[PDB]
Amino acid sequence: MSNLPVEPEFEQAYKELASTLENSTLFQKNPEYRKALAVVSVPERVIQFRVVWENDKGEVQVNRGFRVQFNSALGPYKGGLRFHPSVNLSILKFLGFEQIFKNALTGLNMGGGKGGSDFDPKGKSDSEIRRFCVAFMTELCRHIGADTDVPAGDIGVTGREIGYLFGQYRKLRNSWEGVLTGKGGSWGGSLIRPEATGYGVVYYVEHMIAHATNGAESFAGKRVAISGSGNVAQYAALKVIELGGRVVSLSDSQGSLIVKDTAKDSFTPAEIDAIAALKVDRKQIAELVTDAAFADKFTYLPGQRPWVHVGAVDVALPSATQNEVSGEEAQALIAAGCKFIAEGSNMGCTQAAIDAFEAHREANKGAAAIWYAPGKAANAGGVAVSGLEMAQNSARLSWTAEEVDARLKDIMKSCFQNGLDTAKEYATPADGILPSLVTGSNIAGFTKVAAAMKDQGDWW
Amino acid sequence: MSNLPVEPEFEQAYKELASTLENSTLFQKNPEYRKALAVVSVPERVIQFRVVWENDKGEVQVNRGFRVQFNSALGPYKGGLRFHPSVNLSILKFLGFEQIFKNALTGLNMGGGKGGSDFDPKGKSDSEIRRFCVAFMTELCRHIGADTDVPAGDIGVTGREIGYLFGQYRKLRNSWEGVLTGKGGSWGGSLIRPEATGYGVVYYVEHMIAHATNGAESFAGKRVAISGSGNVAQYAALKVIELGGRVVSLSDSQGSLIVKDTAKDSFTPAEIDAIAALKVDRKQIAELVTDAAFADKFTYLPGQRPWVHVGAVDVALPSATQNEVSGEEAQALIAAGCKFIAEGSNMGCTQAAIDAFEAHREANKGAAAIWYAPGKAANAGGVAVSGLEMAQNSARLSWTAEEVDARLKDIMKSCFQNGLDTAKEYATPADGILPSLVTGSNIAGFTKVAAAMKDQGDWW
Amino acid sequence: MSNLPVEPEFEQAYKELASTLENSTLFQKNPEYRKALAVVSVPERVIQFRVVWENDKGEVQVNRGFRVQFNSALGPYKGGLRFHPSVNLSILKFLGFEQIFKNALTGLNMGGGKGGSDFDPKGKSDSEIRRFCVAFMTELCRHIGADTDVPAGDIGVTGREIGYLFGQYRKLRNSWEGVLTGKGGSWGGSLIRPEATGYGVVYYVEHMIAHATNGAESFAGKRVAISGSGNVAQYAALKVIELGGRVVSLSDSQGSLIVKDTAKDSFTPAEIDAIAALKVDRKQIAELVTDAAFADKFTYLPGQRPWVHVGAVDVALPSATQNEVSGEEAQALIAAGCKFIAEGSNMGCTQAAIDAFEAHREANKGAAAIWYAPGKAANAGGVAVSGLEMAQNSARLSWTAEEVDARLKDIMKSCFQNGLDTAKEYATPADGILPSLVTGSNIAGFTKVAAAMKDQGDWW
Amino acid sequence: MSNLPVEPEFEQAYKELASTLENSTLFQKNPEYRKALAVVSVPERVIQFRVVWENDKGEVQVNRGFRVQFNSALGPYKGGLRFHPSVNLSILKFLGFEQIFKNALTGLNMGGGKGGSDFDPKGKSDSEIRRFCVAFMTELCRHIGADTDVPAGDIGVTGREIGYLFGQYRKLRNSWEGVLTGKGGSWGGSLIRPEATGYGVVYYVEHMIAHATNGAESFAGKRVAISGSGNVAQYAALKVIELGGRVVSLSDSQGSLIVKDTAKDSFTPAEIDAIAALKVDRKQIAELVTDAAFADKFTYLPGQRPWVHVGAVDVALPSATQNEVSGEEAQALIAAGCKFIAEGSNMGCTQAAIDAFEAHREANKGAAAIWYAPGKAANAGGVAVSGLEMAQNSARLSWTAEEVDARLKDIMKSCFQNGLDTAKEYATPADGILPSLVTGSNIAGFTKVAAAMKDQGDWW
Repeated sequence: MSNLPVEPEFEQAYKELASTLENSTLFQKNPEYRKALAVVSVPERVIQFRVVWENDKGEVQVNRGFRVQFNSALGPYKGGLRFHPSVNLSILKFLGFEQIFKNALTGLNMGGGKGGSDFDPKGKSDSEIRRFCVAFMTELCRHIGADTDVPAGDIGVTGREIGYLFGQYRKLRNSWEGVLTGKGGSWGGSLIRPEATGYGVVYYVEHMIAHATNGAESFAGKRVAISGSGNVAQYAALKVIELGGRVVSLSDSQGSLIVKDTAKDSFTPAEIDAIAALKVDRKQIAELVTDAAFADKFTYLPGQRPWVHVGAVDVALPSATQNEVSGEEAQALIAAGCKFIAEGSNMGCTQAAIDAFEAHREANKGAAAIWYAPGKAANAGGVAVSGLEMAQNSARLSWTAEEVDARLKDIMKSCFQNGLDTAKEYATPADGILPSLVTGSNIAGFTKVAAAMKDQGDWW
Repeated sequence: MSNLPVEPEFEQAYKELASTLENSTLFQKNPEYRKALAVVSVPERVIQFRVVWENDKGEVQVNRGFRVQFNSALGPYKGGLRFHPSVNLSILKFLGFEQIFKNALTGLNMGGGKGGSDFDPKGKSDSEIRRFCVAFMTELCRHIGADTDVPAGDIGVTGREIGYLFGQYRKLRNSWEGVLTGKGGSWGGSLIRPEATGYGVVYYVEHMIAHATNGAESFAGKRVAISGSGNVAQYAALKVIELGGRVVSLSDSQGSLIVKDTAKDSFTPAEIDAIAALKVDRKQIAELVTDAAFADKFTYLPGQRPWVHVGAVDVALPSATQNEVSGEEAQALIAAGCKFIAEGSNMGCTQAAIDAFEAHREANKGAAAIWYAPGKAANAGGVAVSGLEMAQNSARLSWTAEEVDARLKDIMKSCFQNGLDTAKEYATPADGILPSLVTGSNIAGFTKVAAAMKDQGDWW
Repeated sequence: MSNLPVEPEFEQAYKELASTLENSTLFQKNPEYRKALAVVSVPERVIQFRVVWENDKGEVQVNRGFRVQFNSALGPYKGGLRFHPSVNLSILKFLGFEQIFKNALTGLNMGGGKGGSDFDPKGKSDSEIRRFCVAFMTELCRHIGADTDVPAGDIGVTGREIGYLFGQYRKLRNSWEGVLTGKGGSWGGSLIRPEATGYGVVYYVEHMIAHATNGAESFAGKRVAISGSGNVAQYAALKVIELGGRVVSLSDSQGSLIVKDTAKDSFTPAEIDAIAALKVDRKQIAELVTDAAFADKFTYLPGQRPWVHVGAVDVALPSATQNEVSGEEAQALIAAGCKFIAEGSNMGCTQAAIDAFEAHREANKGAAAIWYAPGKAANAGGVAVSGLEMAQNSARLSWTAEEVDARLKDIMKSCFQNGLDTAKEYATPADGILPSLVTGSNIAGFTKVAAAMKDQGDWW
Repeated sequence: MSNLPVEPEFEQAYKELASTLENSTLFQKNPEYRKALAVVSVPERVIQFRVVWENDKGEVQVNRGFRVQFNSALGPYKGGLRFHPSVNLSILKFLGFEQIFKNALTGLNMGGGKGGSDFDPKGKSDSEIRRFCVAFMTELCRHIGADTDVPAGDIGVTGREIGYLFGQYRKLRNSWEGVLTGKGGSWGGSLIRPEATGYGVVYYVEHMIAHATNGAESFAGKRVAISGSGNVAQYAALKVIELGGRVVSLSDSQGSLIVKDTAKDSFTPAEIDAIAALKVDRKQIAELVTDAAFADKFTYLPGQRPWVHVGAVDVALPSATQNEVSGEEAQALIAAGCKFIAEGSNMGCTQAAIDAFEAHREANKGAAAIWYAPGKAANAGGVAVSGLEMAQNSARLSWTAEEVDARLKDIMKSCFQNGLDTAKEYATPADGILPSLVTGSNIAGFTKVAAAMKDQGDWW
């Protein structure tokens, strides 16, 4: 086994999934699925190519491009593209593995997969981005198609990158098919989709707190621990503020925007839009918080996570990146008086932190228990709108806003019902104790994907 | 002409169609279409390949696979797959020839064609079926495409076979297109279709009896001579019994399930479901009828068709296979007091039997005439739902049950009107005598297909 | 098994081969190969399409086109095209089955297969042939390629047909590859091939008589029973007379050109060229016998095969078609005193005739035994030249005549040695009795093709 | 950023090449090439797929398959396939990187690359190997083409594996092309394929001993410490014995085979054939020692390398594995009085061992001076013959033994001439201090491949 490379993130995801699948009743009823666990983990195809482009000064730059087509039991490969200098095979493997069950759990077509490169859009001109995208799509075009691969956007691939990539794909394939997602008016995309990711994340945040109180309490007198900046965080803030939700955290990556007067003062939507605009301009908070209005609205404590100075937060909502909540930070969250760890990223909670949360929740019988929130259960939404975008791209027509948001908010609800009805009593007995949601979602996705693979002859 | 091979079933079908087209006012008005009759009868492409698979004991097995793409004037080739040890080129040619006008008559745009193999799923393990499907799909996938060929199911190809075939096609083509019909939740199919065969069959059975009485008499106080033990019999029974439809026949293949008390006692739906379950378990009516409830409900007379012991049947519904009603059995039907020969399969009535039925009907002026019922004039619901399944496969979305059964029951009705309005006075003078249906249906299909071929330049 | 169609010629060939392989030491040593006999007899692909063309009067004509890709264990599919009104699937199946072992025995890197149509070039204008070729090439070009199918010429497909077919293939494929054989200066073909049809025939005729006498007697004082007219029969005749070869038979199909003075008078080569020219002009041997220069040479007896009036022929050379030597005619040959039945066609000897020849040869111990000559053991000269033509088409260059006829006559000799050495004591004990040639040839082909299929994983 | 994974063997290869290119005159003259070093080191396409096959007991087995297409500057990607339960991305990357300059140095028009899986052919039946090959070729066909990818054989992929893979490729693509290397004589003939590489290392050693001693030493009366069993080691032994040398080592993974009488004792060619026969069955050489002839001539050394126990040995040829010559073993070779260390595999010597060998190379001017010979410099010829098969596959022909042997002789001679021509220009030879050979080889390959990439626009 030592011959196989070690991928820490992917390995941790597999360990978590195996642990949750083991302590369950689906395994005992159908032991065959254990053999399925052998075939899900191996990606169906992993492609790693070399991208050679020309920078502004006229020099040759060489980067690596990855496309991890993990599983296509349920539909065509559907995953994003991440242009981040930290991208390698482990990260994309883990993200695609999560994507398979994210697309299965929320009752969609489309399979898993994830693409990207170690390209860094930071500090690059427009021409440099254009040249890299043109070179990247040449190497990638051989492996994507309207039914083969539909790459999407992620951290790094904004509207501009997706535009360049579509232009080159149309150049050298002479096709004009619905092969990428994230387009718009001048590429023939769909509404909501460019802002779907934040849409979906905030949808799941509000839904997760509503089900956290079981609908017995809106955000009245509730402090929210939003994380991140720019996209996702902006929409989360603007739809959390609506129900009197006291916003007390928008730590982008190092600078924590925590209100000095945690009791009364809260953020305003125009301020959040300014924050998003500043993040668009590739800048830290800095001049944002140093402005007089922002200076009097919230205090700045850079270099520490908001978990140190939560100011008795009501809901913990980490949404920056993976492993954004450490063990000591998780214990600080628990002691502060939080019963809802509504993490809004992929593996944003440290494995030790998740273990501590589970132990405390099973040791906190009653409404005053820390309810967990696994990443793949939340977020989504963007994937659904990307699916709708490809669906209307197939139809050679553009759906209206009412039609699109009626397709959504009517789907994903049946999918929530499916997830909760699968997690009715199977696994995590919850005999008087709060149930587990990781054990509510892992099996809820795994059963469907394993069924799909078994019914096609993938594993027997 | 002796150089051309002799196909008995295909030749019989061609003789029947030519005879009905000859005695028509379409022929005399447009003699050109005679030469069209030369071009329809030649299939556009017939592919016969060799399938080499490995059985359970580790031996090599060699079978033959056929794909008869007959005609695509109206749309892509659309036809089922039949895995039956009696399959050869004649059977598939005849079935595809019927399929062309079945798809033309009922307003569907898809073309004709039919596939299959001499494989026998009886007595084969799951692994044997899987292996054969994988080999078959390789050899066949060379010649199919989402717009080229969309194979469907038939006698032999259940959900499992279609699942295996789709899995292999997705393997070696890297596509995931809507290239086969008969999928479901774990392959991305459609609703209604898994029950479409029985759905459409019983729809047409009730339609044909309703048109038989012209709405004057529902199934109240009527004995129905259902045949077979497939969906064609199952749903037929379930939705004939609703209108007081006394059931007096469920002969699977040799064992006639005829009620001992033909006057009062009838079948029950739970018993029909039990028969379904045991047929799924690859068992005949044996061990069903022997049960006490089934013993007191109906008597068993194996080795004879139910026509000898109809018990004064009201409507005869032969639905087992081709040539299930012989001349003497047809005369027994006529003598018993049946005025509705409702053959619910393809070529289920023997040519001589059909001639006798027509001769008697033209000599039985009045409501007491034996009204005919050709196969392609019915049994189109399954085809319609398969078309809808392909249509929603193209759209990258899943229709609801209400949407699908609103598309149906609204189509096929305009198509029935089209057929009857085409056969209003065209041939068959019917001056006080009951008109013929085989004739009217033949012209109603042939005119549209010949028009399409003339308009595309196939024959001039 | 009755579901399988009955092919007379193919079944006869399969029976002959099975009987030959049964009475051998190969079966007993390796019983595994018996199961190989199940997989060879099923063609890998059989395609039958519909060809719709326009005749001179402006009417639509519909014909059938066949392409039987039988086996490709050894190389790409390599078979001819036959445009003859008697062409169906049985004939092409049998011809392709023979072709597989004809290409295996002669040490060639080419597979089997055979194509054709029921088109009749007789009585057709140039334009009619052109139009049919264009339509046929469209439908066929869907399923051929340089490494997929290389159709060749046969009875019906002259240089003109092959020219038209190449032109259309280059039109709609935009390729110009070596996809057909039988081209020339204006299509980029090869030398030797324009006369290869007669080249190979006469090569194998002279070689077979030389082996018949074992080199102990040239054609001095020998009467030859050549069959046919022109081309194959012509070039056969030209290099038989050279060794004082007395020619006493050039029966085209019904009119036997047998010399009145069988003792002294013989044919001349300008006369045979005239015969070939007249056959090119689509004229039988009628006016040719009327001329005094030909009238004083041979007597005309239409309606009988030349076996009735052999005039004590020395060597029998039936080369017209299949089953050209019947049982009674074979016994006439035996009574006349022929010890060399050198049939130069495929299945030219009737099964009963073959049995009688074998019985007499095993009952005629000594040099005065009727030595057999199977078709695939004969011919094969043109096959090699077509292979060389494809080989130099791959090389993008043209070989000289010396180069081509040095490649040949140096190959086919090692191949004859292979064929005879593989039949060295491999059954047919021949302990003082003349050995059998059908046995040797059949085993020598079958072992190589079965080895190739076993080594590629076709049968295990 | 350490986002790049760890590829230890690839790291050693790249470090060695960079160190060689630094300490030279190539970089100082042309500093441009420093960017070529960055561009060449990225594999340019890496495919990793998942292979799912059914074993003998009927269970699902999942493995990983790799294709590393490093460079196609000089020709289509050309590398082997290695089925061995230790194959991962690092191993195949390193092997492909070596192969690029191995194909560049010896004047070949093919590129780099390497494929394989962690399949373990040992302990599997024929059926299990067949099934795995079929699944592997199904998953691999999309990335394989005659002008795209021509995989070859290596440790694991014998004649049978190649046969199965070709057979599956032929039915999937419906094309017979020379896309794989190692095929049988009948189908894609391969002459002098096994024999090529074995004599190459001894040729290199004989040329170097001729040059080094100013023609004062020859291979007569020398001891050879060749290692490994089969292929290269066998033919190395045969060549040493044939010339007049004495073989004193045929060690393998488990133990060693040292002649008891080191002065006069060798291994007979019949004994070597027995070794080959037993190694075909994958059994250990230990039992081979237990044979009476071997028991009275050789002493087994289980779990120990022979190069410290043979004692005074003239020539060391560790052709078994990579990194099988340790630092302490290198100094043992120093003490043993070895004069020329040559590798039968890539990266035969440990980095420390290579350093010690090169440091001690400069001393002992004239004879002695154990002199490093990397794998690329010696191991060749077999790759050349593989290329020749591609040529023979392109021409649709089959070359004779004399032709292919003459081409191989010319190719090896040109390779040696060009390798030794660019010797002193970029490497420092001091004054009679035994100039380095690894440096010469590295520069001679890198200059040509960098030139090709610069001329095609890959790096500027």
